[PDB]
Amino acid sequence: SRRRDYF
Amino acid sequence: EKVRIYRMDGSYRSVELKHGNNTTVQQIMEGMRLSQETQQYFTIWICSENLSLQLKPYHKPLQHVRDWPEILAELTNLDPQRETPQLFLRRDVRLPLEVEKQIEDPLAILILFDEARYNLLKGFYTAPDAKLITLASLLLQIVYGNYESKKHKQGFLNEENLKSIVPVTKLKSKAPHWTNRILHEYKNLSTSEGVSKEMHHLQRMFLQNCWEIPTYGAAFFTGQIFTHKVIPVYVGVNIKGLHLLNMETKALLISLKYGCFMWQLGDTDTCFQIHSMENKMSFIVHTKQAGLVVKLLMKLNGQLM
Repeated sequence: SRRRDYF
Repeated sequence: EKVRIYRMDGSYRSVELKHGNNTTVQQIMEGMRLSQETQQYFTIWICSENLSLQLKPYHKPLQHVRDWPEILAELTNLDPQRETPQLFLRRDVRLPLEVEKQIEDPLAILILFDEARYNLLKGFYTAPDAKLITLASLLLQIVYGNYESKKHKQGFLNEENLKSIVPVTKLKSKAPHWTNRILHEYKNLSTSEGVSKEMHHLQRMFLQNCWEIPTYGAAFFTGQIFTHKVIPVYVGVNIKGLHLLNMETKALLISLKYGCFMWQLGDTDTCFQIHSMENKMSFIVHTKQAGLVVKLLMKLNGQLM
């Protein structure tokens, strides 16, 4: 959703 | 109140958190002394010894620091207790080569260089000897100033100077044979009343020589291929495409430009498949960073045409 999408 | 932000040479700057452990990456950038031209080249990463993750401008570094064991558990097969995360200033992996190629900002050149140098020296750059000999000669001038004959002329090129100008992976067997050409070219930088003295011209010349290395600017991920026979790999992913290194040696196993390969999601989220366009062979990479790699490949390939 947000806190785990890096890069 | 405050938090360490490292550069890839290992130095660090202290910053004030406007909203405490709620402070974002974007805020932190502005928190330091930096314009949106300067901020075009890098952002914050969080890395421990075995995982490096580029942060979004709206993430909250310190909570990722707090949440690292489960991040590790989500993303790797490491023991959580053996990694400590730190915040780093590092190159934006989205940064197009073309845009970087116009860089004139002293500060950005420096951040980018310290990172390039780290990569060079650890062995993540494969390049021919000539290229490596050039970079070494630039490192000499940068670190030790003008060539001066009294000290050098060979005898002052001891494996411990060397250690700091050539990749660690070439240093015991290849580079002892390069020592003459390294000094020759070093003499020409110092002797060159045409090539500029200044600290940022040398650093920039350094980056220039790196721009063509296939893996330049890649973010690395760890993984494994089953040829009972398991090859531990770094998966490199950059503005140019997909690269596999041997984790032990750093030997480049394959390099593929966007367009000359396609990727498929694994059956599970812990692997992906790569099909060669020309070689007409396939391989699977296992790593719990599969989702990361695959999104970075979609995003970086899309940055083309």
